[PDB]
Amino acid sequence: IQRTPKIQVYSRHPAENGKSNFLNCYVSGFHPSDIEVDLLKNGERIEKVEHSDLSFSKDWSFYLLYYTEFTPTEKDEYACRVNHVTLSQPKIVKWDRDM
Amino acid sequence: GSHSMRYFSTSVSRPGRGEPRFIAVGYVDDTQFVRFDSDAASQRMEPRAPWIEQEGPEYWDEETGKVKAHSQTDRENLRIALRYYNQSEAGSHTLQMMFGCDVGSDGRFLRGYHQYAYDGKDYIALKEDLRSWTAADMAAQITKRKWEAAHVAEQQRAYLEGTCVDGLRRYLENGKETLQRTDPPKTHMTHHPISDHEATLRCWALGFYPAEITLTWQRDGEDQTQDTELVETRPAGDGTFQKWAAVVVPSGEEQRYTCHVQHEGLPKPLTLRW
Amino acid sequence: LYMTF
Repeated sequence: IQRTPKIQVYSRHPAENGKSNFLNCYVSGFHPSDIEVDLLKNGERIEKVEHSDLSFSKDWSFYLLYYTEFTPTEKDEYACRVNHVTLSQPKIVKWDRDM
Repeated sequence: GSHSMRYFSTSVSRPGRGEPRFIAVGYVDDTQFVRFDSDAASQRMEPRAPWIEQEGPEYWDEETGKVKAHSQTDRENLRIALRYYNQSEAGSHTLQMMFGCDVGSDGRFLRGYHQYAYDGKDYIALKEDLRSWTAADMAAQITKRKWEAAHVAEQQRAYLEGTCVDGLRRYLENGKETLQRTDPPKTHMTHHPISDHEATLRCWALGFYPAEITLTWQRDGEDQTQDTELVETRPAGDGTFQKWAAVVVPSGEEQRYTCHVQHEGLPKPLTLRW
Repeated sequence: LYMTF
């Protein structure tokens, strides 16, 4: 079986410019477990990014949280880039402050 | 209310890369507490939650002993599976396992679980009666006959009724302040016009524990099910969870819509209206 | 608190 990841990118708190925060990329519902998830700042890969321990749901599909501390600004654009066997090219999901 | 404990484990074979990666994690309700990673330098079971570090090193010595044994079993199971399905050693394959127990609010045993998946599909599972096995295919039926003859179910029942339940009760009391807490959702609404005649209303639930929650949009009291956009509940990363739900409404009609929030930390359901 | 196929 092959299942493509569902992807959500979002901040731990509603974004306020200049206030420190956490940027999250949550990937779930995917199989198999080998996946690469990068957080991007204006297209550039953020260096220090941690992630939760591999776990899975009742239907056996995996989920992972990738996160980094960050301070939003009005100009900076953030995105999550997900690389998985089910995807012919990595999927890049842009951060929207209201989603 | 009710509570649960679950151990999850994944084994992924990597034939040219050396021996399979084994990762196990434990949970009480929605809170992760332990982890073990075979590729990690520690080679120990490690604490992931504040209330579990107070255990003595005999707990840890025993727990990493049992988890290390599990990684060896599931490694041999991966090879047995290759034979049963007559698969080549070229490919990477996955073996997942879950086990654990549920208890009521009085702490009594309710349910227990012992089950496996191979390459993302059900392989063999212990039934709710904890005496019988559900084999999902012909390969799993061989394992079933083997475990029926060896009376594997009786061992698991003893663990699941005795040791699992006692562990869960202890963690629940030791971690009473975090684990028996209930955090209600912090809620609000956003409003964005998408055109001349239409706008998006989004209803937010933030900072709630545990993860179970229901968000519903109504128009003049009529449930908007098919027309509601809904995201999967997602971790904030601090131990709480987030969710939102959105509808597209005609401009000027915003006041006809209500968002309803049900969570076990709320005294009564919340109704929000723009 | 934490035979083959």
